[PDB]
Amino acid sequence: MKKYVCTVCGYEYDPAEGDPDNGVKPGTSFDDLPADWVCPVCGAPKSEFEAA
Ligand SMILES: [Fe+3]
Repeated sequence: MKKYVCTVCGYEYDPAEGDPDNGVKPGTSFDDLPADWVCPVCGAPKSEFEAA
């Protein structure tokens, strides 16, 4: 349930919440996001998130 933060915009990916409108149900770990997922607030890539 390790949260990750976007280092562009500060958005926090929270595995307990997922990202439904991008097809990520609640409970999905950050490491299991789809290869094409990007930060939903700013568009940044997953390579620019850090553990939070
Ligand atoms: Fe972002």
